[PDB]
Amino acid sequence: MRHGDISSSHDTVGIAVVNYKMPRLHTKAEVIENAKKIADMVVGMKQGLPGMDLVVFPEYSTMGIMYDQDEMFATAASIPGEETAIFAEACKKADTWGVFSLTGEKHEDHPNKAPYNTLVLINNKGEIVQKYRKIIPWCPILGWYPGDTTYVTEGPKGLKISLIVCDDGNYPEIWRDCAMKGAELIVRCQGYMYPAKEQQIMMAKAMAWANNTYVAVANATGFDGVYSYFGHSAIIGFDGRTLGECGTEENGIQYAEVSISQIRDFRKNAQSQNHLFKLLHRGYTGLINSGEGDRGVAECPFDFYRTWVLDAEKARENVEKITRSTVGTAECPIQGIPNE
Amino acid sequence: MRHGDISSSHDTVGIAVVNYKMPRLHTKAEVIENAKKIADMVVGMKQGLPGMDLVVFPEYSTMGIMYDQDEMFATAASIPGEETAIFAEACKKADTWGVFSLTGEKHEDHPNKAPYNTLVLINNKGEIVQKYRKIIPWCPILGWYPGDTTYVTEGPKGLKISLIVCDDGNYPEIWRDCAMKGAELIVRCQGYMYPAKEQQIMMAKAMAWANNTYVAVANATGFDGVYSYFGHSAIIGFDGRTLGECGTEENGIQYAEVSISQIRDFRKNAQSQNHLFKLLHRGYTGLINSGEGDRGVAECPFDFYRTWVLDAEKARENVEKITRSTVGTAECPIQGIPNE
Amino acid sequence: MRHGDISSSHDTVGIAVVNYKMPRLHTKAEVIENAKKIADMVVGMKQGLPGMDLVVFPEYSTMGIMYDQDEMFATAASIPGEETAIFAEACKKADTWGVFSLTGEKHEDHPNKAPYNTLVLINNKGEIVQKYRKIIPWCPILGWYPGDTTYVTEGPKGLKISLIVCDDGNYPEIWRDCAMKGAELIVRCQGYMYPAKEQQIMMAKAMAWANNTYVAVANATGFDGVYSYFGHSAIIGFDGRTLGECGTEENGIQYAEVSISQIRDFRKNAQSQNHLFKLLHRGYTGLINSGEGDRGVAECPFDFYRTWVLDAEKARENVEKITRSTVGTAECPIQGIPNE
Amino acid sequence: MRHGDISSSHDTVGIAVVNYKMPRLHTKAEVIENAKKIADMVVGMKQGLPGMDLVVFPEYSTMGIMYDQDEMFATAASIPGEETAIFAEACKKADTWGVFSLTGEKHEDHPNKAPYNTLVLINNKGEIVQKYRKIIPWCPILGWYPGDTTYVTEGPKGLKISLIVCDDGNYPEIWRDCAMKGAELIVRCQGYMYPAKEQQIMMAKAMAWANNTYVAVANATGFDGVYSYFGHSAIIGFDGRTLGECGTEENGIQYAEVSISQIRDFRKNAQSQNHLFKLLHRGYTGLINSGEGDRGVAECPFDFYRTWVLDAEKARENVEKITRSTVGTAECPIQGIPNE
Amino acid sequence: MRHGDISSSHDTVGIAVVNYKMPRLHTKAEVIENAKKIADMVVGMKQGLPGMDLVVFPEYSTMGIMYDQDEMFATAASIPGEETAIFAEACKKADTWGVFSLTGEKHEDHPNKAPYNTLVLINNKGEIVQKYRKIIPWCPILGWYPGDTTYVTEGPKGLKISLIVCDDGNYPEIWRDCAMKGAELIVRCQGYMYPAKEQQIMMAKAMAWANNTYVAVANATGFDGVYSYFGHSAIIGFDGRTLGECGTEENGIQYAEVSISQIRDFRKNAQSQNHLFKLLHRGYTGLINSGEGDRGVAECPFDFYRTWVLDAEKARENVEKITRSTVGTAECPIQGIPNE
Amino acid sequence: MRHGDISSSHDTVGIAVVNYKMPRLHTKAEVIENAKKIADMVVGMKQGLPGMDLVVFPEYSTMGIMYDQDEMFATAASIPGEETAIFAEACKKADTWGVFSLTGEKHEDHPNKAPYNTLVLINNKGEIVQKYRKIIPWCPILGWYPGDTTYVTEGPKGLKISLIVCDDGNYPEIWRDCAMKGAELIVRCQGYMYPAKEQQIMMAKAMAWANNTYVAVANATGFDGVYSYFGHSAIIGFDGRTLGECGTEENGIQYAEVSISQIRDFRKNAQSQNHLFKLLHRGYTGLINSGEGDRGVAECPFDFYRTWVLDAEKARENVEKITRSTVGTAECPIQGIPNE
Ligand SMILES: [Cl-]
Ligand SMILES: [Cl-]
Ligand SMILES: [Cl-]
Ligand SMILES: [Cl-]
Ligand SMILES: [Cl-]
Ligand SMILES: [Cl-]
Repeated sequence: MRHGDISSSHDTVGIAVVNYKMPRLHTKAEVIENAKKIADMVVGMKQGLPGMDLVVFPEYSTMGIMYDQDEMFATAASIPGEETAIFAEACKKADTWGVFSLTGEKHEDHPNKAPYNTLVLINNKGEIVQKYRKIIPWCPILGWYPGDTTYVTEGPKGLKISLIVCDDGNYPEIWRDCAMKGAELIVRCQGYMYPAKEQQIMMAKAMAWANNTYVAVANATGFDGVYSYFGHSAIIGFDGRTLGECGTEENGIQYAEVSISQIRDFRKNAQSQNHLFKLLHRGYTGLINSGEGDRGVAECPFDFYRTWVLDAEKARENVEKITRSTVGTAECPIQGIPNE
Repeated sequence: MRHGDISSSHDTVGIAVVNYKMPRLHTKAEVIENAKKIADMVVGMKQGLPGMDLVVFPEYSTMGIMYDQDEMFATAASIPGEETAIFAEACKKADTWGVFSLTGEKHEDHPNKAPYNTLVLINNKGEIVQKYRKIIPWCPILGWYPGDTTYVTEGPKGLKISLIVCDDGNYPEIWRDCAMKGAELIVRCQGYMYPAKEQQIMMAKAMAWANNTYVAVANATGFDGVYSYFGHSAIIGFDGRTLGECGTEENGIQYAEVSISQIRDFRKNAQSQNHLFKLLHRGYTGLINSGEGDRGVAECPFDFYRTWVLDAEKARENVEKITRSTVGTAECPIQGIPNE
Repeated sequence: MRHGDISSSHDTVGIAVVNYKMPRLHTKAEVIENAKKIADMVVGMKQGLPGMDLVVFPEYSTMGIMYDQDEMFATAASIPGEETAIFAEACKKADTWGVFSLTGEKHEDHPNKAPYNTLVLINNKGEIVQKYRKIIPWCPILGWYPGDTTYVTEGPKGLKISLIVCDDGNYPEIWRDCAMKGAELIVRCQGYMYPAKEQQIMMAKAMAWANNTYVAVANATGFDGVYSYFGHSAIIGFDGRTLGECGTEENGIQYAEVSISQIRDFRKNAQSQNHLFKLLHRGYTGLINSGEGDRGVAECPFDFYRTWVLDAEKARENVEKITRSTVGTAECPIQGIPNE
Repeated sequence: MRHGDISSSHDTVGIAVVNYKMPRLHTKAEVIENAKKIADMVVGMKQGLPGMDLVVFPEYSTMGIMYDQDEMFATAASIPGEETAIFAEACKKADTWGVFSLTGEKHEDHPNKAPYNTLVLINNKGEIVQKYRKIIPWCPILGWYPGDTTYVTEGPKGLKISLIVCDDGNYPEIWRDCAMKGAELIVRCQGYMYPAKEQQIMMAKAMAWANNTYVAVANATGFDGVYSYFGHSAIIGFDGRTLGECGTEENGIQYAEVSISQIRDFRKNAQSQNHLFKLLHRGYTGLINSGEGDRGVAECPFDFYRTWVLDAEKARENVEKITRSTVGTAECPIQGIPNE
Repeated sequence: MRHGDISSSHDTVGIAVVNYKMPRLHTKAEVIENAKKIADMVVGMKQGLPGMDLVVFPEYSTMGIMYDQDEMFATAASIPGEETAIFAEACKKADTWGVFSLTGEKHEDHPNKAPYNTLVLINNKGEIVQKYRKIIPWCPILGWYPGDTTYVTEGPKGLKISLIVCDDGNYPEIWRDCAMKGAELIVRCQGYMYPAKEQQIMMAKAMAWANNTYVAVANATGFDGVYSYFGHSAIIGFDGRTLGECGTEENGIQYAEVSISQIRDFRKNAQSQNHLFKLLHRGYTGLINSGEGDRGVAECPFDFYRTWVLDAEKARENVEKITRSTVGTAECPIQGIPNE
Repeated sequence: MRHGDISSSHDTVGIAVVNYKMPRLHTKAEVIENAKKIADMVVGMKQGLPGMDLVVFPEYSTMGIMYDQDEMFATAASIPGEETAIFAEACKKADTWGVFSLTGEKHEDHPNKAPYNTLVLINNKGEIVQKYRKIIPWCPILGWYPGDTTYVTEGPKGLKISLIVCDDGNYPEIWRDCAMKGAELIVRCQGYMYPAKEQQIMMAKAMAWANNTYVAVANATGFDGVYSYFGHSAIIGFDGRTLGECGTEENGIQYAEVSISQIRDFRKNAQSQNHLFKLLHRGYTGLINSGEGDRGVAECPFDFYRTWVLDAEKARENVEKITRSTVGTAECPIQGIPNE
């Protein structure tokens, strides 16, 4: 957990995040060309960052956002496929792991159901070791089929990695779920458009803190014909403190070293802000002093999670009373999204 | 949701938070004296803040932290009791609601089990309308009996209020639970000691954003013989933007107006960052476009919450593998907290 | 007055500001081409921002700065004209209002007097509803004919709008004049070049506060052969707090919702910082308590404004004693600007 | 215009501002005692700040705020009087000029009309050289009789000084009026209570910039039984950049050197942001190039100032349409302030 | 190198810094009383910070600044002496190391030469393991005899510690000298008075970075009759990033864990910003590629250091040409300091 | 020392720094083309900045970084040469001085030894008045032959200028060496790649403060195939306060006026933070009061500098014990850099 050098050591994973300029693309040929630009970029970056072990690209960095439905379907990728092979070769050549974005990935029922929005983790031998499908697509504007699972994978030097996408990160639950599965680094890849710049910068830091996890964020930049993306790719410590952070600049890069031994030492020996431990051992001191055992309390005391787990339809109904009953709102209509 | 005036209108609740200097007290008489100081403060503040509808004091503002066990037991309060009556009279006189701290509140089995750490919400008629017992005590150093429930109460002008305490706020789950019950304001009362100053400032803002809720934070200041408390009491909008924030100064005050109609308009008509709505309607656009209904997906896709709810002992075991198996650590021992 | 969503409601106006990359243009054909780029941008942005009601472009976004006098004269626009029609069509297609820049607009005595520097407000039916000519051109370098009037126009959802340009905003008087005419939003369009970046960011916020008005700022970006423009387009609340702010990035966008009912509620019920009210009712409490009526004092107590209004030549003379007597300075000469 | 040393030179005025802890006083004897505390403070400070030429204390630093009317009347000062003599002796002993606050100063019709809220500038020989009565009292809560005039006085080393008070500074007009009279330093003395902390920090800087003037701000700190005062006393350059700024700490001090020759060189040779010059020579380049003389335009183009000057009752009526017609509001009533 | 917990592990040293309120004292008895207050504070702090291994107090925290010469001489301490014994007992009781300030420490020729300004490092057995005498007293106002040596001592858990005082830290040379002797933590104890607040906050961070060293800063707070001290005690990583930082509050505390293994891993394996290594191996890549050996260049290429080392009188003369020839300046005279 | 205008006066030097987009070049023809782009830029900038006296470009702005050895050798420049003539003509035409970068400059033994990394200062008559060869190349990645000397040259209006390059600035020694030679402005030209953005922003400010010198920094921007450069070109006062600072934007510009008389007045009359004076007159007050002369102490009390000067091999050995013995590290190998 240290910032400012280009090296890495046996204890540190060298992580690079990229403020990748958002592509504005329309065909499969243009996607492949851009995929090769990304590959070239990986290779060049390793020349300057000899400590690089992990390189992270934004959601949508490969295809851009395919606003047109037909083009979306025409350019949806197979995993493994040609794009991923192009990425894998860069990872082998530069001897790094990498996180790349396929937007879309063909649905099992392609072309009759919406593509997933997917991330892969590729190791330094070119192997896909994690494929993550976004669980919370950025509705209403974006139309991806939602995925249903998080994953933890052993990464460079044994660092445990989970991947999440853009909108996912607004939801504390996903960051929790990954850390509780053992994630030591949560990588948030995004094409996070203005407006919500300061809110997203803060969310990543707060989530690093709340889940005692390293966080790496690669966000897109530039204007793509619809959205302007605000950059601020960052790597953040498990103590909530930013390691390094980009600005809004096109193809900015940040690079930081995250210590394996430091996070494991913290998760073992931290007390007051060992949040993962403490959530499941509530009031341990109190119970000890009251003659009630030395484990604290594990039971979930939050009715919302309990209802959600046992009766999601009831939890949905409850939330519709507080918000609205239809996915759309007549005060700000959107074609294809129903309201009233 | 507006900052800088001393007024309030029929649409706004005037909220004041206090950077109350932490008391260093030892007897029941000294607690009562301090309670009367708080009452005097409420009355005086209303003279300057004619728009005040809600006044918020820090956790421990009444008793200080009773580090000595015997003194803890001797000064633990009854609710309703003498302290709360002293507070109620100030609320009636100044025609405001208030949030006060009783640390401890006598356990049902007093003096044979540890006191709770409690907050009350008192209305402008002197009535206790919410009593909240802290669910996540600040273990290891602090020895309160944990509570088990959140509450939502109709507050000034109909504003829905939930109370939480200090350490509670590090845990996104509680902020979620309150908002999902309908809370429009979550009041976090704390005696949050250094070191974790920047992390706590950020957490409150991130939680306001993530749960589309007003947040008010009253934190203690000063040095009490053990801890130095970092202030930065604040009121924060439901869009994640700070309204006003104190520094570390003793008996600082902040004051902001939070609009009833604005939060209800937002929760109704917000789309991209309607996080409460969106969590329980995932991928609605995608499902619509894939011919699968217009509600998105409600089902909880996070194995951690599911395991926690169905088998808390398993979730505890899982977390002990990632952290440690005993509440204490031999590398940083604490008397009465077991380790190895 | 809320930030982070892409929606808008019946109570909120959805405002988008653009960090438009400064053009480097030379002919009428190139201006028309760029005008069409702006139009395309409006249409695309509305696809991503369904709540957009008002889109704002920088001063000079259409023509760039025509440094060459001949090119300036050759490209000066008629209002209404071809450029404005191109903008109007985008406003109708995207169903938004827009603020566009014509630099120059032909003088009544074109080509024998310098063009104005002009802004139009175009409604969602394509109609020009306000034409503002800059009152304080950025002398010495820029040679526009000064305009002489501010305007207030009923905008989207009834929101009262005044337009001002760049250098204008350094002068508190203009922001006052607009608010005193009833403006609820002052839109400051600029091609504000480095150096004065932090000063201009602050001025906008201070003016929002001092005049209890929403403020929207669209500033140019990039290097155009002469100047580098610093971006930091922003929307700011009537309480002085930034809603969202761009960085220095080319074609950044910010978007915020400004509440109609909130500003009207504030201007009605604010007391201590109701600056518009208080300026013309000075010392009301004091006069009441002194038995002198319940209106305070309205009379202007500032000799400078009085002299300026009654004898501008005297006020000019006075200022020349404090500064210098000629528009130019021999220590930093500029061709065509006299000194000594 | 330079920060960080304790010295001063023949070109620089050494200015010290004090975050003076707000007194809570009730009698004339207690005022006199506190006045002597201030005197002792001046003398001690000069021991540490050998470059000190000007020392600035907060509004209300002498009396506190006399909330009780009877006590207000009983403690209202004569100028010159006993308090001012106590201050004068400190100024002679420490060989500095000073700015002190008398709240109240007896009205000509004392005790039958409300006291003024007054500031004096005392030179290093003990002489009162400026007496300023606040033009815009902080209504509604504060009940001072409004003054009607600004002043410019030759200060230490010839530096031209104007004094203003607290609420005054929210109004750009007063800062303008002083600078237009020749002020090179505007001293803003305040007991500026929370809430409006960030807004006031920004206002001072913006006013320094807009009026090409040094600004010094001394603000009170602490809690006085009613209000908490936020400190952030500061000295600011004529270019809008802070020299030094206090935090919220009780009896903080800041100290900066402001160059005489630098402001005079700037006001003479600045061009693009010579705001005082440019306001009264609008569009000079344009008029030159259009064959219309080389002075630009002086005429006031802002209808609000013109109406205010010629018909203040009309300007008042106009503003009541935009805000409200009575000084009070039934939604937030205050005893003695009428509404409906 | 991690922030926010109260624990420490076998790899981390738990460092606490104190924003100790500056005493205003006059006699030996009052010094002893205050020394006991400090001791009580250490003991209490350890109760809250079970990970504390090192506690740091400000320069002057024991005596205050003895402005009066006679009182200075009367209260100058012996080391070891009564004060240090009082500190040692607290260190043994709380099982921590500590850094305390003796101002003055008796000169070998006491009372005929000025006292030193001294710091001790006391281990957890009560033993004085380092005594540092300030090399660069804060002339002109402060009159301590200058010391002549830095020291490195093995501290808690083997962490190498050097101590420096206040004004010392403005001079990059001292931070270099300590790190080059092997210091892994440089502790800067100060009573750093306003004005130079932001400059000192930055200096510490820059020095941490430039010398790849942990830095801990304990600075005094409050007003002592002469100076106001600005706090902002901090612990900073060897990568230049702040761990935690106090504000200006009286008796604030910060606490951070600094990893032994992380700094040693960095100093071993860092490349691009291994500043200690690189200073003495300049241009290694270039020399390798030019066929000139694989060590780079060690020779000091800076004529100033060379002249300083070989002929300090010449280096002094040189600097007097650039600044002034006498220690005093007639433009800002100080009694006892000669000028002209 | 003032920010925000485009003018300059007889007392001020108008300095412009450029966030020049890093070139990606391969041949001598492409270098010459880019050199002409820089020239065109200088000329255009002067049109907008009539006060410009000094224009500063980033290290590598002319050639980019020639990563390929053969291309490095093929494009290495002669000084004076064709590139410098192209720059000189721009300086004469725009009547400014300029700082340009030749990377490489041919070694005396070209092409058999690595090129230098060089900066020139060109006066407004086209004359090269300073040629600086980088003393601390950015090893390991960059392979320039190290230079061995700093220089001070009389610049525009007599302002004394020293030039330094990129990595140089991490080392306080060089900034000292220049100031001690009389430098009043140190110009740091850089192509400072991410990661170390915040550290470099801070270093420049800290060095301005520590050496009582103006500092100007021109840093490259953009991505060049290997590195992303973080901009934040800046001009900084001799008091450590930023005048103006760019962001990360391509071809940003900043411009500030630095006063000749202000720095000379400060270096003459500053006392407490006259760091250049004080370093060589330590403890002057103390020695005076102890009867030991009125000059303080000049002798260098830092063993590291003494050893470095007398025995650089010993100082190298010492540092290798603290860091590592070989220029390379087996944990992060780099081809051509030896380790183990
Ligand atoms: Cl999505
Ligand atoms: Cl607790
Ligand atoms: Cl203009
Ligand atoms: Cl008032
Ligand atoms: Cl000293
Ligand atoms: Cl280099």
